[PDB]
Amino acid sequence: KYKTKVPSPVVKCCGATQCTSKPHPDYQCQVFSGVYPFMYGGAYCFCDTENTQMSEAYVERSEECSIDHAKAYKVHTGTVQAMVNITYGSVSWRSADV
Amino acid sequence: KAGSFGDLQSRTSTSNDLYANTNLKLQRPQAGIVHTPFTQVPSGFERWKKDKGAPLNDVAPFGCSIALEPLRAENCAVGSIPISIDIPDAAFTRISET
Amino acid sequence: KAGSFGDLQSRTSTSNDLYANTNLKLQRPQAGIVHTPFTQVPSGFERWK
Amino acid sequence: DLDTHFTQYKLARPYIADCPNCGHSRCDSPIAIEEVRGDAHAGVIRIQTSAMFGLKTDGVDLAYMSFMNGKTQKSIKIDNLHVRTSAPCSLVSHHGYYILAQCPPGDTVTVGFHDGPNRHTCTVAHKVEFRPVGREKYRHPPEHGVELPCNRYTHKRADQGHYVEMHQPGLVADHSLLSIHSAKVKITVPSGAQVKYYCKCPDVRKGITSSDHTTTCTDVKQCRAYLIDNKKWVYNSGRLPRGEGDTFKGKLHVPFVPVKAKCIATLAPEPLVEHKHRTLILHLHPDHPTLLTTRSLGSDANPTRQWIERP
Amino acid sequence: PGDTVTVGFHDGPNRHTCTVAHKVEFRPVGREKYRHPPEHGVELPCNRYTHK
Amino acid sequence: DLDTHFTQYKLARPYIADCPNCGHSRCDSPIAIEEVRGDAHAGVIRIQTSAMFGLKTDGVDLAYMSFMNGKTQKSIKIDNLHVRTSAPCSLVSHHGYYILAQCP
Ligand SMILES: *[C@@H]1O[C@H](CO)[C@@H](O)[C@H](O)[C@H]1NC(C)=O
Repeated sequence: KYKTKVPSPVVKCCGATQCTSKPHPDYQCQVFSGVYPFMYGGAYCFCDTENTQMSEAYVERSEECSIDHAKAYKVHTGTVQAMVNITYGSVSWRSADV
Repeated sequence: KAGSFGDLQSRTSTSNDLYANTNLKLQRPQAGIVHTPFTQVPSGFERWKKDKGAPLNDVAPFGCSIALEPLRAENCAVGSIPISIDIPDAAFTRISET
Repeated sequence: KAGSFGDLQSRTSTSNDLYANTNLKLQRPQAGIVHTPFTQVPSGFERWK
Repeated sequence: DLDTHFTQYKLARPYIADCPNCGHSRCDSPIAIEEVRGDAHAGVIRIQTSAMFGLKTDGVDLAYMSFMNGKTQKSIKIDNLHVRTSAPCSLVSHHGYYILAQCPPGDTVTVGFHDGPNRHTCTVAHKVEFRPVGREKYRHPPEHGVELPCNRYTHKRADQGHYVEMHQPGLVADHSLLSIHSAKVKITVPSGAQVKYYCKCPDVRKGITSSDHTTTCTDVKQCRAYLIDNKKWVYNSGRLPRGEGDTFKGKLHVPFVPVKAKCIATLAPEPLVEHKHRTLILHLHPDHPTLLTTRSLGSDANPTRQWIERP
Repeated sequence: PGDTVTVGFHDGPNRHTCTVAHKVEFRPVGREKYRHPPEHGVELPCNRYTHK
Repeated sequence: DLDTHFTQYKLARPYIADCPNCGHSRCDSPIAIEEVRGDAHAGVIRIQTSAMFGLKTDGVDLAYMSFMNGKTQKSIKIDNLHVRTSAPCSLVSHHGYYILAQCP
């Protein structure tokens, strides 16, 4: 199962920014213009529309991937082994892997 | 493919080169809110775990028992086994002595 | 028979001679715990209802 | 030792982030939920929040928690810290930013705490499912049964190879730093911090001040003020504005990492078996949806797979 | 959602409650049957009881 | 009279026994659940526990309960004694080892 990593967005007030490509799995980046975000302390930006938020996201392996994962294998002819238990005459049972 | 078994693939569980195929798409943030919304196809590994079906452990013919360490099929009752055993010469008693 | 209407039978509601047929099996206690686990077929009277 | 697990968390602070439901409406919450991990089997979920648990101003103390109250960080004893999905959840342990809980299925995850007369909660939409182990769909861990391997989030706070990044906080907008004063906007700077300001009145002004500054504008609405305080770092949260440059400052370990464990699964009642010529008759009386599978031991397995939900 | 509606309050050591049978349903607006208001999505017109 | 209903319960004590989900992890609980009776129609159930309700060391008092604290029996006034299944249950009455409640 995958995890999506989402870094802190870049909020540019009274200006604009641009997205760049990055070497991340399923990396996404987009700049949304005309934002007027608010924080606990009030309006974050001064300009009413000349502000942009650049969002980023990419896919990661989740923490569970270390224990909960499926392994895909190519299977070829290998070997055949057996455990054989043998007794004869007055000799008691003896066994070995063959 | 996204939402299917192989949407996320890694050559090994500790590699640093990950393949991911999900429709991860960044969505516009809600008005006045600083966050990074997105949509994505639900994990195909979780989907597969729901739709796995019967494992080989439950459908193998000839009564095979499937074990993993190492991967093997045990006690498959197929065919016959030629054998050759060299019995110690001390295990034999002469006819006139019996 | 267990799980069917007549799994539990008594001649009268106050009778001291009771017949019971359920697959009541004692299970091994969990490690370190003093208790009496068991498995049993759900009542056939409640099933009949 | 216990303090050895908080060496890096002591370098991070709690923060206020957007919460989709602060009671009845969206707000900026000091207990905002960042992530809910619910991939363990027996209903265990791990919740990441913006609040810090186990630390006080004087050091490590598992009975204390810390959260932001505006620009000021507050430290209190844990009081009625709770988690709810569809019904009250039992708390297992807590660690900086993280809560480990034992929850029933639900459509939401609610986390909150009390601070004297104050109540702080955050509810997010998240499908929490109970995942039974094995061939029986039980709805609560049984008292007894068959012990099977399962995936669980451990209760240990130890560093187990999983980390998250803590970054230099971005600009924190705070309009309370501004006052009209003598009909001329003044900027108040908290001790040890710097305040960036941006004013666009007839005299357009901007800059960073380390002490109380009076600008040329006469209306607070004409100015913006941002608090710069990098003495404590924060998680690389997707709900916080990013700083400028390379803001990465360190790593924080994830406490309650997923581990392999043994879970007790239910054990169905023994079937009644009747025999007829070349026929096996099974009378199945399940307690929970129980999976029945069969196969022939010949060259054609002819497998059968069905879930038995009723007798 | 629920099958009952319970209302109550405390008066010192006393607790006064009243429960009535009433089916409460969640009504997602739109063409998707979500079970709790989303954090993000498409904003659609809906019916609400005002807080005023 | 009410005292006549506790003449035999005055001779018994509470006990500590295994509870599969005592708190958040299996432990020996002083209020372990021995039986849940849920065959009544209108959602009313009867629960048998290891704790004693309605009895104190000084006599009968329905506002008090007794439980074992290790080897020592302690009698306390009932404080938020509660039952829940999927949501809070209304308590009807309590007596000795038994709790009567209406549950969803
Ligand atoms: C071999 O056979 C004897 C008798 O049948 C038995 O006691 C012994 O355990 C067997 N050995 C193995 C490895 O199964």
